[PDB]
Amino acid sequence: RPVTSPGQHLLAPEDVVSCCLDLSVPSISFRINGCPVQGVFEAFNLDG
Amino acid sequence: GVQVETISPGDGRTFPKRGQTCVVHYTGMLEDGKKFDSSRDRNKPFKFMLGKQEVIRGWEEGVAQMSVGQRAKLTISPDYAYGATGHPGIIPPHATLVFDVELLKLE
Amino acid sequence: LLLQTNLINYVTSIRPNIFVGRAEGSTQYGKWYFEVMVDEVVPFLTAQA
Repeated sequence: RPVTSPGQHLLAPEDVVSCCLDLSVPSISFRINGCPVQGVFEAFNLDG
Repeated sequence: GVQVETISPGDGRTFPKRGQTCVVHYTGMLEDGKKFDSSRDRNKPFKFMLGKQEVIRGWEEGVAQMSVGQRAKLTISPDYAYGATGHPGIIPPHATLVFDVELLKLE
Repeated sequence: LLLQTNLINYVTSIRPNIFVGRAEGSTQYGKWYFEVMVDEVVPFLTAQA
């Protein structure tokens, strides 16, 4: 599912991906090179 | 028509001009996700001169917007593409085409 | 109808030994953060991306 980030590009050298997990919501979020990634995973199962 | 989405950036300065040969690698997929063509499997880049009409309209216009070193995804409607007649055996009628095109150089 | 053949690259997954979850009465903190830095990528080592 395409997601919008500044300077979109397929992962390339010198790229830093920041992954954030909030089990409470539950939500998973991403940042690209310190820039927000405009998409989230939520409402996912917590079985494990 | 042609919808272009940049997978990887190019130089951003060089764009194909009419009468200029474009050398590309491409992988061809239908909108359902099935692959019907790839120049990389043959290991030989595909060369086509802009404005001759060797390739379909979708390729002409989409590569026109591309740049050297640029990798892009091109979505081409049947009207641009082979259309109702289709490409027998390969492409069904009224098939939208998705292409992963890397513009290696211009010559 | 017919079976289809194509060449595909192998893929492998690597994880750290960190396991975090949510449960009632759990001892585990909910919010977690990590990063991955890309040193080298070869876009087309094979025909497949």
